[PDB]
Amino acid sequence: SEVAHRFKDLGEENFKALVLIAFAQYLQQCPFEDHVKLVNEVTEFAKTCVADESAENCDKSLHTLFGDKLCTVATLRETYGEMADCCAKQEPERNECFLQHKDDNPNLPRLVRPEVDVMCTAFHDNEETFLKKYLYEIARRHPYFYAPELLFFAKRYKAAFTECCQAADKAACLLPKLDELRDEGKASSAKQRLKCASLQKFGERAFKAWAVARLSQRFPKAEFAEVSKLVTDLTKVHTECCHGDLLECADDRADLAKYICENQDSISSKLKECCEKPLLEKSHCIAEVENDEMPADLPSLAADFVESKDVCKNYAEAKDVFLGMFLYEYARRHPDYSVVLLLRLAKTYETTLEKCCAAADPHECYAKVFDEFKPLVEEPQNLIKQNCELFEQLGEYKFQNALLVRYTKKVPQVSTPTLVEVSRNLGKVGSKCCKHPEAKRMPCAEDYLSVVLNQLCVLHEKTPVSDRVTKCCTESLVNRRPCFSALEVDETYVPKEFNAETFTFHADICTLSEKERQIKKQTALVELVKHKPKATKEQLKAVMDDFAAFVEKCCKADDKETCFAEEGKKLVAASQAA
Ligand SMILES: CCCCC1C(=O)N(c2ccccc2)N(c2ccccc2)C1=O
Repeated sequence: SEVAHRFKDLGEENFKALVLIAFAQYLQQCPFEDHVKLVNEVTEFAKTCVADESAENCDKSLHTLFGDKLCTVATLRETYGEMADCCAKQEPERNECFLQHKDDNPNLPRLVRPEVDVMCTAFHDNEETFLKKYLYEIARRHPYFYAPELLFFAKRYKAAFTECCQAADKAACLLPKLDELRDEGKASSAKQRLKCASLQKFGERAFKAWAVARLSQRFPKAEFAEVSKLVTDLTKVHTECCHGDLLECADDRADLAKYICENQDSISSKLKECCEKPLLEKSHCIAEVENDEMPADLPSLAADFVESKDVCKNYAEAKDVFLGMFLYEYARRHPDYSVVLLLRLAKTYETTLEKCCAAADPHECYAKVFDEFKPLVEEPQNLIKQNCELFEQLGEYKFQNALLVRYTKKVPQVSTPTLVEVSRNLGKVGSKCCKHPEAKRMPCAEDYLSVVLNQLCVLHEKTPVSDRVTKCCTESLVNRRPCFSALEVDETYVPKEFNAETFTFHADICTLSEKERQIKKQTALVELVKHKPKATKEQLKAVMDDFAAFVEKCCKADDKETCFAEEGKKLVAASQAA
Protein backbone atom coordinates (compact mmCIF):
# COMPACT_ATOMS: atom_id res chain seq x y z
CA SER A 1 0.00 0.00 0.00
CA GLU A 2 1.11 3.55 -0.80
CA VAL A 3 -1.59 5.54 0.98
CA ALA A 4 -0.34 3.77 4.10
CA HIS A 5 3.26 4.70 3.31
CA ARG A 6 2.62 8.45 3.28
CA PHE A 7 0.32 8.27 6.31
CA LYS A 8 2.96 6.83 8.64
CA ASP A 9 5.50 9.42 7.47
CA LEU A 10 3.28 12.52 7.53
CA GLY A 11 0.89 11.48 10.26
CA GLU A 12 -2.80 12.34 10.57
CA GLU A 13 -2.34 16.12 10.85
CA ASN A 14 -0.22 16.93 7.79
CA PHE A 15 -1.68 14.02 5.82
CA LYS A 16 -5.20 15.40 6.24
CA ALA A 17 -3.97 18.88 5.36
CA LEU A 18 -1.97 18.06 2.23
CA VAL A 19 -4.86 16.06 0.79
CA LEU A 20 -7.19 18.98 1.46
CA ILE A 21 -4.78 21.23 -0.40
CA ALA A 22 -4.56 18.79 -3.31
CA PHE A 23 -8.33 18.46 -3.55
CA ALA A 24 -8.70 22.24 -3.43
CA GLN A 25 -6.07 22.81 -6.12
CA TYR A 26 -7.87 20.41 -8.47
CA LEU A 27 -11.49 21.47 -7.93
CA GLN A 28 -11.02 25.16 -7.10
CA GLN A 29 -14.71 25.85 -7.69
CA CYS A 30 -15.90 23.10 -5.35
CA PRO A 31 -17.42 24.20 -1.98
CA PHE A 32 -15.53 23.80 1.31
CA GLU A 33 -18.06 21.35 2.78
CA ASP A 34 -17.80 18.79 -0.03
CA HIS A 35 -14.00 18.87 0.07
CA VAL A 36 -14.07 18.19 3.80
CA LYS A 37 -16.36 15.20 3.25
CA LEU A 38 -14.18 13.70 0.52
CA VAL A 39 -11.03 14.36 2.56
CA ASN A 40 -12.52 12.41 5.48
CA GLU A 41 -13.91 9.53 3.41
CA VAL A 42 -10.38 9.42 2.03
CA THR A 43 -8.66 9.65 5.42
CA GLU A 44 -10.86 6.93 6.91
CA PHE A 45 -9.98 4.56 4.06
CA ALA A 46 -6.28 5.22 4.71
CA LYS A 47 -6.70 4.25 8.37
CA THR A 48 -7.84 0.77 7.35
CA CYS A 49 -4.95 0.37 4.92
CA VAL A 50 -2.49 0.90 7.76
CA ALA A 51 -3.79 -2.19 9.55
CA ASP A 52 -4.69 -4.34 6.54
CA GLU A 53 -2.32 -3.48 3.68
CA SER A 54 -4.59 -5.12 1.10
CA ALA A 55 -8.15 -4.48 2.28
CA GLU A 56 -10.21 -2.77 -0.45
CA ASN A 57 -7.98 -1.02 -2.98
CA CYS A 58 -5.17 -0.17 -0.56
CA ASP A 59 -2.89 -1.59 -3.25
CA LYS A 60 -3.71 1.41 -5.45
CA SER A 61 -1.66 4.40 -6.53
CA LEU A 62 -2.74 7.73 -5.07
CA HIS A 63 -3.69 8.82 -8.59
CA THR A 64 -6.49 6.26 -8.91
CA LEU A 65 -7.87 6.75 -5.40
CA PHE A 66 -7.79 10.55 -5.46
CA GLY A 67 -9.10 10.66 -9.02
CA ASP A 68 -12.18 8.52 -8.40
CA LYS A 69 -13.04 10.40 -5.20
CA LEU A 70 -13.10 13.78 -6.97
CA CYS A 71 -14.98 12.22 -9.88
CA THR A 72 -17.92 11.63 -7.55
CA VAL A 73 -18.71 15.33 -7.85
CA ALA A 74 -16.85 16.37 -11.01
CA THR A 75 -19.28 14.47 -13.23
CA LEU A 76 -21.60 17.35 -12.37
CA ARG A 77 -20.90 19.42 -15.49
CA GLU A 78 -23.70 21.83 -14.59
CA THR A 79 -21.19 22.99 -11.98
CA TYR A 80 -17.87 21.81 -13.41
CA GLY A 81 -18.60 21.37 -17.11
CA GLU A 82 -15.25 20.71 -18.77
CA MET A 83 -14.37 18.48 -15.80
CA ALA A 84 -16.56 15.41 -16.41
CA ASP A 85 -14.52 14.82 -19.56
CA CYS A 86 -11.50 14.26 -17.32
CA CYS A 87 -13.36 11.57 -15.38
CA ALA A 88 -14.28 9.58 -18.48
CA LYS A 89 -10.55 9.04 -19.02
CA GLN A 90 -8.19 6.25 -17.95
CA GLU A 91 -5.08 5.77 -15.79
CA PRO A 92 -2.19 7.01 -17.95
CA GLU A 93 -3.63 10.53 -17.82
CA ARG A 94 -7.05 10.96 -16.22
CA ASN A 95 -4.79 13.23 -14.18
CA GLU A 96 -2.90 15.06 -16.93
CA CYS A 97 -6.44 16.19 -17.72
CA PHE A 98 -6.91 17.72 -14.27
CA LEU A 99 -3.48 19.36 -14.06
CA GLN A 100 -4.27 20.81 -17.46
CA HIS A 101 -7.42 22.44 -16.09
CA LYS A 102 -6.04 24.35 -13.10
CA ASP A 103 -7.05 28.02 -13.28
CA ASP A 104 -4.35 30.57 -12.53
CA ASN A 105 -7.08 33.20 -12.28
CA PRO A 106 -10.21 31.57 -10.76
CA ASN A 107 -13.48 33.49 -11.07
CA LEU A 108 -13.75 33.21 -7.29
CA PRO A 109 -15.37 36.16 -5.45
CA ARG A 110 -13.06 38.43 -3.44
CA LEU A 111 -12.07 37.15 0.00
CA VAL A 112 -13.17 39.86 2.45
CA ARG A 113 -12.37 39.37 6.14
CA PRO A 114 -14.97 39.75 8.95
CA GLU A 115 -14.34 42.01 11.98
CA VAL A 116 -11.60 40.98 14.40
CA ASP A 117 -14.40 40.10 16.84
CA VAL A 118 -15.75 37.25 14.71
CA MET A 119 -12.47 35.75 13.51
CA CYS A 120 -11.25 35.30 17.08
CA THR A 121 -14.56 33.80 18.20
CA ALA A 122 -14.75 31.41 15.25
CA PHE A 123 -11.07 30.62 15.82
CA HIS A 124 -11.53 29.85 19.52
CA ASP A 125 -14.79 27.94 19.08
CA ASN A 126 -13.45 25.60 16.39
CA GLU A 127 -9.70 25.73 15.82
CA GLU A 128 -9.55 22.93 13.23
CA THR A 129 -12.34 24.09 10.91
CA PHE A 130 -10.94 27.62 11.08
CA LEU A 131 -7.46 26.70 9.83
CA LYS A 132 -8.84 24.13 7.38
CA LYS A 133 -10.80 26.93 5.75
CA TYR A 134 -7.65 29.05 5.48
CA LEU A 135 -5.66 26.46 3.52
CA TYR A 136 -8.82 25.89 1.47
CA GLU A 137 -9.07 29.53 0.40
CA ILE A 138 -5.35 29.87 -0.35
CA ALA A 139 -4.77 26.55 -2.13
CA ARG A 140 -7.89 27.07 -4.25
CA ARG A 141 -6.71 30.55 -5.27
CA HIS A 142 -3.07 29.50 -5.79
CA PRO A 143 -3.13 26.06 -7.57
CA TYR A 144 0.67 25.91 -7.71
CA PHE A 145 1.37 27.23 -4.22
CA TYR A 146 4.27 25.31 -2.66
CA ALA A 147 2.27 22.94 -0.45
CA PRO A 148 5.05 22.06 2.05
CA GLU A 149 5.43 25.81 2.53
CA LEU A 150 1.68 26.39 2.80
CA LEU A 151 1.79 24.31 5.96
CA PHE A 152 4.38 26.77 7.24
CA PHE A 153 2.13 29.74 6.50
CA ALA A 154 -0.59 27.88 8.38
CA LYS A 155 1.54 27.48 11.51
CA ARG A 156 2.09 31.24 11.52
CA TYR A 157 -1.49 32.06 10.55
CA LYS A 158 -2.56 30.17 13.67
CA ALA A 159 0.10 31.76 15.87
CA ALA A 160 -1.23 35.14 14.74
CA PHE A 161 -4.66 34.53 16.28
CA THR A 162 -3.34 32.41 19.15
CA GLU A 163 -1.62 35.55 20.43
CA CYS A 164 -3.56 38.54 19.09
CA CYS A 165 -6.97 37.44 20.39
CA GLN A 166 -5.39 37.53 23.85
CA ALA A 167 -4.21 41.13 23.45
CA ALA A 168 -5.69 44.40 24.71
CA ASP A 169 -6.22 45.63 21.17
CA LYS A 170 -6.79 42.62 18.93
CA ALA A 171 -7.45 44.69 15.81
CA ALA A 172 -4.07 46.37 16.39
CA CYS A 173 -2.19 43.11 16.98
CA LEU A 174 -3.84 41.04 14.26
CA LEU A 175 -4.35 43.26 11.18
CA PRO A 176 -0.59 43.89 10.75
CA LYS A 177 0.50 40.26 11.08
CA LEU A 178 -2.33 39.32 8.71
CA ASP A 179 -1.29 41.86 6.07
CA GLU A 180 2.33 40.76 6.28
CA LEU A 181 1.18 37.18 5.62
CA ARG A 182 -1.11 38.18 2.75
CA ASP A 183 1.89 39.63 0.96
CA GLU A 184 4.55 37.02 1.73
CA GLY A 185 2.05 34.40 0.64
CA LYS A 186 1.62 36.01 -2.77
CA ALA A 187 5.38 36.46 -3.17
CA SER A 188 6.04 32.83 -2.25
CA SER A 189 3.30 31.72 -4.65
CA ALA A 190 4.52 33.61 -7.73
CA LYS A 191 8.12 32.69 -6.95
CA GLN A 192 6.87 29.12 -7.05
CA ARG A 193 4.73 29.51 -10.20
CA LEU A 194 7.98 30.27 -12.00
CA LYS A 195 9.44 26.96 -10.82
CA CYS A 196 6.49 24.90 -12.01
CA ALA A 197 6.46 26.77 -15.32
CA SER A 198 10.18 26.15 -15.89
CA LEU A 199 9.90 22.39 -15.35
CA GLN A 200 6.63 22.13 -17.25
CA LYS A 201 7.39 24.29 -20.31
CA PHE A 202 11.19 24.21 -20.58
CA GLY A 203 12.09 20.79 -19.20
CA GLU A 204 14.03 19.74 -16.10
CA ARG A 205 17.44 20.53 -17.59
CA ALA A 206 16.41 24.18 -17.41
CA PHE A 207 15.29 23.85 -13.80
CA LYS A 208 18.52 22.05 -12.90
CA ALA A 209 20.72 24.76 -14.41
CA TRP A 210 18.80 27.39 -12.45
CA ALA A 211 19.20 25.42 -9.23
CA VAL A 212 22.91 24.73 -9.75
CA ALA A 213 23.59 28.45 -10.15
CA ARG A 214 21.44 29.54 -7.19
CA LEU A 215 22.89 26.94 -4.83
CA SER A 216 26.44 27.60 -6.04
CA GLN A 217 25.75 31.18 -4.96
CA ARG A 218 24.44 30.32 -1.49
CA PHE A 219 26.98 27.56 -0.90
CA PRO A 220 30.30 28.82 -2.37
CA LYS A 221 32.42 26.42 -0.31
CA ALA A 222 30.25 23.45 -1.31
CA GLU A 223 31.98 21.16 -3.81
CA PHE A 224 30.42 20.56 -7.24
CA ALA A 225 29.71 16.89 -6.52
CA GLU A 226 27.74 17.95 -3.44
CA VAL A 227 25.69 20.69 -5.10
CA SER A 228 24.74 18.32 -7.92
CA LYS A 229 23.40 15.93 -5.29
CA LEU A 230 21.33 18.77 -3.85
CA VAL A 231 20.13 19.82 -7.30
CA THR A 232 19.14 16.26 -8.19
CA ASP A 233 16.93 15.86 -5.11
CA LEU A 234 15.62 19.39 -5.19
CA THR A 235 14.45 18.95 -8.76
CA LYS A 236 12.61 15.76 -7.87
CA VAL A 237 10.81 17.44 -4.96
CA HIS A 238 9.54 20.34 -7.06
CA THR A 239 8.87 18.04 -10.01
CA GLU A 240 6.42 16.25 -7.72
CA CYS A 241 4.76 19.25 -6.06
CA CYS A 242 4.12 20.70 -9.53
CA HIS A 243 2.70 17.46 -11.00
CA GLY A 244 0.25 17.29 -8.10
CA ASP A 245 1.92 14.64 -5.95
CA LEU A 246 1.82 16.73 -2.77
CA LEU A 247 2.30 13.84 -0.31
CA GLU A 248 5.57 12.52 -1.75
CA CYS A 249 6.68 16.11 -2.30
CA ALA A 250 6.11 16.93 1.36
CA ASP A 251 7.90 13.71 2.31
CA ASP A 252 10.95 14.05 0.06
CA ARG A 253 11.24 17.70 1.06
CA ALA A 254 11.65 16.74 4.71
CA ASP A 255 14.29 14.15 3.82
CA LEU A 256 16.28 16.84 2.03
CA ALA A 257 16.15 19.15 5.04
CA LYS A 258 17.25 16.22 7.18
CA TYR A 259 20.20 15.64 4.84
CA ILE A 260 21.26 19.29 4.53
CA CYS A 261 21.36 19.47 8.32
CA GLU A 262 23.25 16.21 8.76
CA ASN A 263 26.02 17.35 6.38
CA GLN A 264 25.99 20.97 7.55
CA ASP A 265 29.78 21.31 7.62
CA SER A 266 30.10 20.15 4.01
CA ILE A 267 27.61 22.68 2.65
CA SER A 268 27.29 25.99 4.50
CA SER A 269 28.16 27.51 7.88
CA LYS A 270 24.99 29.62 7.90
CA LEU A 271 22.76 26.57 8.35
CA LYS A 272 23.29 26.31 12.12
CA GLU A 273 20.35 28.42 13.32
CA CYS A 274 18.20 26.59 10.76
CA CYS A 275 18.92 23.08 12.04
CA GLU A 276 18.06 23.88 15.66
CA LYS A 277 14.30 24.30 15.21
CA PRO A 278 10.99 22.62 14.16
CA LEU A 279 10.86 20.84 10.79
CA LEU A 280 8.48 23.17 8.97
CA GLU A 281 10.43 26.16 10.29
CA LYS A 282 13.75 24.43 9.56
CA SER A 283 12.72 23.87 5.95
CA HIS A 284 11.52 27.46 5.34
CA CYS A 285 14.77 28.56 7.03
CA ILE A 286 17.25 26.74 4.81
CA ALA A 287 15.35 27.71 1.66
CA GLU A 288 15.90 31.37 2.59
CA VAL A 289 19.44 31.31 4.03
CA GLU A 290 21.97 34.00 3.12
CA ASN A 291 25.02 33.10 1.02
CA ASP A 292 28.01 31.66 2.84
CA GLU A 293 31.29 33.61 2.77
CA MET A 294 33.36 33.21 -0.41
CA PRO A 295 36.35 30.80 -0.33
CA ALA A 296 39.65 32.64 0.14
CA ASP A 297 42.18 31.67 -2.54
CA LEU A 298 40.16 30.84 -5.64
CA PRO A 299 41.86 30.29 -9.03
CA SER A 300 40.90 32.23 -12.15
CA LEU A 301 38.11 30.84 -14.34
CA ALA A 302 40.07 31.40 -17.56
CA ALA A 303 42.55 28.77 -16.37
CA ASP A 304 40.32 25.71 -16.81
CA PHE A 305 37.74 27.22 -19.18
CA VAL A 306 39.43 29.35 -21.85
CA GLU A 307 43.18 28.85 -21.54
CA SER A 308 43.46 25.08 -21.03
CA LYS A 309 43.98 23.14 -24.25
CA ASP A 310 41.62 20.28 -23.34
CA VAL A 311 38.52 22.50 -23.20
CA CYS A 312 36.84 21.11 -26.32
CA LYS A 313 37.93 17.57 -25.45
CA ASN A 314 36.36 17.74 -21.98
CA TYR A 315 33.30 19.41 -23.49
CA ALA A 316 32.83 16.43 -25.81
CA GLU A 317 33.23 13.78 -23.12
CA ALA A 318 30.42 15.08 -20.91
CA LYS A 319 29.31 18.58 -21.90
CA ASP A 320 26.41 18.53 -19.43
CA VAL A 321 28.82 17.94 -16.56
CA PHE A 322 31.32 20.39 -18.02
CA LEU A 323 28.86 23.24 -18.57
CA GLY A 324 27.39 22.42 -15.18
CA MET A 325 30.83 22.91 -13.66
CA PHE A 326 31.41 26.19 -15.51
CA LEU A 327 28.13 27.57 -14.19
CA TYR A 328 28.98 26.40 -10.67
CA GLU A 329 32.48 27.90 -10.87
CA TYR A 330 31.15 31.18 -12.26
CA ALA A 331 28.26 31.41 -9.80
CA ARG A 332 30.20 30.66 -6.62
CA ARG A 333 32.47 33.69 -7.09
CA HIS A 334 29.66 35.95 -8.29
CA PRO A 335 26.86 36.48 -5.73
CA ASP A 336 26.56 39.96 -7.25
CA TYR A 337 25.09 38.51 -10.45
CA SER A 338 21.41 37.67 -10.90
CA VAL A 339 20.74 33.98 -11.52
CA VAL A 340 19.39 34.74 -15.01
CA LEU A 341 22.57 36.62 -15.93
CA LEU A 342 24.65 33.62 -14.89
CA LEU A 343 22.49 31.36 -17.04
CA ARG A 344 23.01 33.81 -19.90
CA LEU A 345 26.79 33.77 -19.70
CA ALA A 346 26.61 29.99 -19.40
CA LYS A 347 24.48 29.83 -22.54
CA THR A 348 26.90 32.18 -24.30
CA TYR A 349 29.76 29.91 -23.25
CA GLU A 350 28.08 26.80 -24.65
CA THR A 351 27.05 28.31 -27.99
CA THR A 352 30.67 29.41 -28.22
CA LEU A 353 32.29 26.01 -27.65
CA GLU A 354 29.84 24.50 -30.14
CA LYS A 355 30.88 26.60 -33.14
CA CYS A 356 34.45 26.92 -31.85
CA CYS A 357 35.28 23.25 -31.25
CA ALA A 358 34.42 22.32 -34.85
CA ALA A 359 37.02 24.77 -36.13
CA ALA A 360 40.49 24.45 -37.61
CA ASP A 361 41.94 25.73 -34.33
CA PRO A 362 39.75 26.00 -31.18
CA HIS A 363 42.02 27.75 -28.65
CA GLU A 364 42.18 30.65 -31.12
CA CYS A 365 38.40 30.66 -31.62
CA TYR A 366 37.17 30.50 -28.00
CA ALA A 367 40.20 32.41 -26.66
CA LYS A 368 38.28 35.69 -26.36
CA VAL A 369 34.97 34.42 -24.98
CA PHE A 370 35.05 36.63 -21.88
CA ASP A 371 35.08 39.59 -24.27
CA GLU A 372 31.47 38.75 -25.08
CA PHE A 373 30.43 38.50 -21.43
CA LYS A 374 31.04 42.22 -20.80
CA PRO A 375 28.02 43.44 -22.81
CA LEU A 376 25.72 40.99 -21.03
CA VAL A 377 26.92 41.96 -17.54
CA GLU A 378 26.81 45.71 -18.29
CA GLU A 379 23.25 45.75 -19.59
CA PRO A 380 21.50 44.77 -16.32
CA GLN A 381 23.73 47.07 -14.31
CA ASN A 382 22.77 50.08 -16.43
CA LEU A 383 19.06 49.26 -16.65
CA ILE A 384 18.93 48.83 -12.87
CA LYS A 385 20.99 51.97 -12.25
CA GLN A 386 18.69 54.05 -14.46
CA ASN A 387 15.37 52.60 -13.31
CA CYS A 388 16.41 53.17 -9.70
CA GLU A 389 17.26 56.85 -10.22
CA LEU A 390 13.84 57.40 -11.77
CA PHE A 391 12.09 55.41 -9.04
CA GLU A 392 13.69 57.65 -6.42
CA GLN A 393 12.55 60.81 -8.22
CA LEU A 394 8.91 59.89 -8.76
CA GLY A 395 8.47 57.56 -5.82
CA GLU A 396 6.67 54.21 -6.10
CA TYR A 397 3.26 55.33 -7.40
CA LYS A 398 4.59 57.75 -10.01
CA PHE A 399 7.17 55.13 -11.02
CA GLN A 400 4.40 52.57 -11.52
CA ASN A 401 2.47 54.92 -13.79
CA ALA A 402 5.64 55.35 -15.84
CA LEU A 403 5.90 51.58 -16.29
CA LEU A 404 2.16 51.43 -17.06
CA VAL A 405 2.30 53.79 -20.04
CA ARG A 406 5.51 52.19 -21.28
CA TYR A 407 4.32 48.58 -21.18
CA THR A 408 0.84 49.28 -22.54
CA LYS A 409 2.61 50.84 -25.52
CA LYS A 410 4.71 47.70 -25.92
CA VAL A 411 1.83 45.24 -25.77
CA PRO A 412 -1.55 47.07 -26.18
CA GLN A 413 -3.48 43.87 -26.87
CA VAL A 414 -2.91 42.52 -23.35
CA SER A 415 -5.88 42.87 -21.01
CA THR A 416 -6.03 46.05 -18.91
CA PRO A 417 -6.47 44.08 -15.67
CA THR A 418 -3.27 42.15 -16.42
CA LEU A 419 -1.21 45.20 -17.41
CA VAL A 420 -2.33 46.96 -14.24
CA GLU A 421 -1.29 44.06 -12.00
CA VAL A 422 2.05 43.39 -13.69
CA SER A 423 3.10 47.04 -13.90
CA ARG A 424 2.37 47.55 -10.21
CA ASN A 425 4.42 44.50 -9.20
CA LEU A 426 7.13 45.73 -11.59
CA GLY A 427 7.12 48.99 -9.68
CA LYS A 428 7.55 47.17 -6.37
CA VAL A 429 11.08 46.39 -7.53
CA GLY A 430 12.16 49.92 -6.66
CA SER A 431 11.20 49.93 -2.98
CA LYS A 432 12.41 46.34 -2.78
CA CYS A 433 15.78 46.49 -4.56
CA CYS A 434 16.89 50.09 -5.14
CA LYS A 435 17.67 50.52 -1.43
CA HIS A 436 20.49 48.00 -1.84
CA PRO A 437 24.25 48.34 -2.53
CA GLU A 438 25.22 47.65 -6.16
CA ALA A 439 26.65 44.35 -4.90
CA LYS A 440 23.16 43.05 -4.12
CA ARG A 441 21.08 45.18 -6.47
CA MET A 442 21.33 43.06 -9.61
CA PRO A 443 20.45 39.68 -8.05
CA CYS A 444 17.56 41.33 -6.21
CA ALA A 445 16.11 43.28 -9.15
CA GLU A 446 16.57 41.14 -12.26
CA ASP A 447 15.68 37.81 -10.66
CA TYR A 448 12.55 39.43 -9.20
CA LEU A 449 11.54 40.68 -12.65
CA SER A 450 11.80 37.07 -13.85
CA VAL A 451 8.99 36.19 -11.46
CA VAL A 452 6.85 39.22 -12.30
CA LEU A 453 7.27 38.62 -16.04
CA ASN A 454 6.36 34.96 -15.60
CA GLN A 455 3.07 36.07 -14.09
CA LEU A 456 2.42 38.01 -17.29
CA CYS A 457 3.34 34.97 -19.38
CA VAL A 458 1.14 32.37 -17.65
CA LEU A 459 -1.80 34.76 -17.43
CA HIS A 460 -1.38 35.62 -21.11
CA GLU A 461 -1.08 31.95 -22.09
CA LYS A 462 -4.71 31.47 -21.07
CA THR A 463 -5.96 33.81 -23.80
CA PRO A 464 -3.13 34.76 -26.21
CA VAL A 465 -3.81 38.13 -27.85
CA SER A 466 -0.27 39.41 -28.43
CA ASP A 467 2.18 37.32 -30.46
CA ARG A 468 4.98 39.57 -29.23
CA VAL A 469 4.34 38.58 -25.61
CA THR A 470 4.08 35.00 -26.84
CA LYS A 471 7.51 35.00 -28.50
CA CYS A 472 9.32 36.74 -25.63
CA CYS A 473 7.64 34.29 -23.27
CA THR A 474 8.36 31.11 -25.25
CA GLU A 475 11.64 31.84 -27.06
CA SER A 476 13.86 31.79 -23.96
CA LEU A 477 13.29 31.60 -20.21
CA VAL A 478 16.63 33.21 -19.32
CA ASN A 479 16.24 36.00 -21.91
CA ARG A 480 12.63 37.01 -21.19
CA ARG A 481 13.63 40.27 -19.48
CA PRO A 482 16.12 41.49 -22.07
CA CYS A 483 13.51 40.41 -24.62
CA PHE A 484 10.84 42.71 -23.17
CA SER A 485 13.12 45.69 -22.56
CA ALA A 486 13.86 45.38 -26.28
CA LEU A 487 10.23 45.91 -27.26
CA GLU A 488 9.46 49.59 -27.84
CA VAL A 489 5.92 50.34 -29.05
CA ASP A 490 3.68 48.26 -31.30
CA GLU A 491 3.48 49.95 -34.70
CA THR A 492 0.76 47.56 -35.84
CA TYR A 493 -1.69 48.27 -33.02
CA VAL A 494 -4.89 50.00 -34.08
CA PRO A 495 -6.10 52.35 -31.29
CA LYS A 496 -9.25 51.23 -29.50
CA GLU A 497 -12.44 53.25 -29.93
CA PHE A 498 -14.25 55.06 -27.13
CA ASN A 499 -17.58 53.85 -25.77
CA ALA A 500 -19.34 54.63 -22.49
CA GLU A 501 -18.45 51.24 -21.03
CA THR A 502 -14.80 51.84 -21.93
CA PHE A 503 -15.03 52.76 -18.27
CA THR A 504 -18.02 52.92 -15.93
CA PHE A 505 -18.06 55.65 -13.28
CA HIS A 506 -20.76 54.74 -10.72
CA ALA A 507 -20.01 56.45 -7.38
CA ASP A 508 -19.40 53.14 -5.60
CA ILE A 509 -15.75 54.24 -5.80
CA CYS A 510 -15.94 56.68 -2.88
CA THR A 511 -16.08 53.77 -0.43
CA LEU A 512 -13.09 51.70 -1.60
CA SER A 513 -9.77 51.78 0.24
CA GLU A 514 -6.99 54.17 -0.78
CA LYS A 515 -5.33 51.28 -2.62
CA GLU A 516 -8.30 50.29 -4.80
CA ARG A 517 -8.60 54.02 -5.49
CA GLN A 518 -5.12 54.25 -7.00
CA ILE A 519 -5.80 51.01 -8.86
CA LYS A 520 -8.91 52.53 -10.43
CA LYS A 521 -6.82 55.47 -11.64
CA GLN A 522 -4.12 53.24 -13.07
CA THR A 523 -6.72 51.10 -14.85
CA ALA A 524 -7.80 54.37 -16.44
CA LEU A 525 -4.31 55.37 -17.60
CA VAL A 526 -4.04 51.97 -19.28
CA GLU A 527 -7.35 52.50 -21.08
CA LEU A 528 -6.18 55.97 -22.07
CA VAL A 529 -2.86 54.83 -23.54
CA LYS A 530 -4.73 52.10 -25.42
CA HIS A 531 -6.91 54.71 -27.09
CA LYS A 532 -4.11 57.21 -27.76
CA PRO A 533 -0.78 55.34 -27.94
CA LYS A 534 1.05 57.91 -30.07
CA ALA A 535 -0.17 61.36 -28.97
CA THR A 536 1.30 60.98 -25.50
CA LYS A 537 3.80 63.03 -23.50
CA GLU A 538 2.40 65.20 -20.78
CA GLN A 539 -1.17 65.32 -22.04
CA LEU A 540 -1.61 62.03 -20.17
CA LYS A 541 -0.68 63.73 -16.90
CA ALA A 542 -2.85 66.74 -17.70
CA VAL A 543 -5.69 64.27 -18.20
CA MET A 544 -4.89 62.10 -15.18
CA ASP A 545 -4.69 65.29 -13.15
CA ASP A 546 -8.24 66.01 -14.29
CA PHE A 547 -9.47 62.50 -13.48
CA ALA A 548 -8.46 63.09 -9.86
CA ALA A 549 -10.40 66.35 -9.75
CA PHE A 550 -13.48 64.47 -10.93
CA VAL A 551 -13.43 61.87 -8.14
CA GLU A 552 -12.65 64.30 -5.33
CA LYS A 553 -15.37 66.71 -6.44
CA CYS A 554 -18.32 64.31 -6.88
CA CYS A 555 -17.32 62.11 -3.94
CA LYS A 556 -17.31 65.23 -1.76
CA ALA A 557 -20.30 66.82 -3.47
CA ASP A 558 -23.31 66.13 -1.28
CA ASP A 559 -25.53 65.82 -4.34
CA LYS A 560 -26.07 62.16 -5.23
CA GLU A 561 -23.39 60.36 -7.28
CA THR A 562 -24.75 62.52 -10.07
CA CYS A 563 -22.12 65.19 -10.58
CA PHE A 564 -19.88 62.30 -11.53
CA ALA A 565 -22.24 62.01 -14.50
CA GLU A 566 -22.75 65.68 -15.35
CA GLU A 567 -19.21 66.81 -14.53
CA GLY A 568 -18.20 63.34 -15.66
CA LYS A 569 -19.47 64.10 -19.15
CA LYS A 570 -17.88 67.53 -18.80
CA LEU A 571 -14.45 66.06 -18.09
CA VAL A 572 -14.80 63.69 -21.04
CA ALA A 573 -15.09 66.74 -23.28
CA ALA A 574 -11.87 68.23 -21.89
CA SER A 575 -10.04 64.90 -21.99
CA GLN A 576 -10.71 64.35 -25.70
CA ALA A 577 -9.40 67.88 -26.31
CA ALA A 578 -5.94 66.70 -25.24
C1 LIG B 1 8.98 28.47 -1.25
C2 LIG B 1 9.77 27.72 -2.25
C3 LIG B 1 10.94 27.03 -1.70
C4 LIG B 1 11.86 26.26 -2.72
C5 LIG B 1 13.00 25.55 -1.97
C6 LIG B 1 12.89 24.28 -1.40
O1 LIG B 1 11.89 23.52 -1.37
N1 LIG B 1 14.17 23.93 -0.79
C7 LIG B 1 14.27 23.21 0.53
C8 LIG B 1 13.68 21.90 0.66
C9 LIG B 1 13.79 21.22 1.89
C10 LIG B 1 14.45 21.78 2.99
C11 LIG B 1 15.04 23.06 2.88
C12 LIG B 1 14.95 23.78 1.64
N2 LIG B 1 15.08 25.06 -1.02
C13 LIG B 1 16.55 24.83 -1.20
C14 LIG B 1 17.44 25.94 -1.35
C15 LIG B 1 18.84 25.75 -1.51
C16 LIG B 1 19.40 24.46 -1.53
C17 LIG B 1 18.55 23.36 -1.39
C18 LIG B 1 17.16 23.52 -1.23
C19 LIG B 1 14.30 26.06 -1.79
O2 LIG B 1 14.77 27.17 -2.17
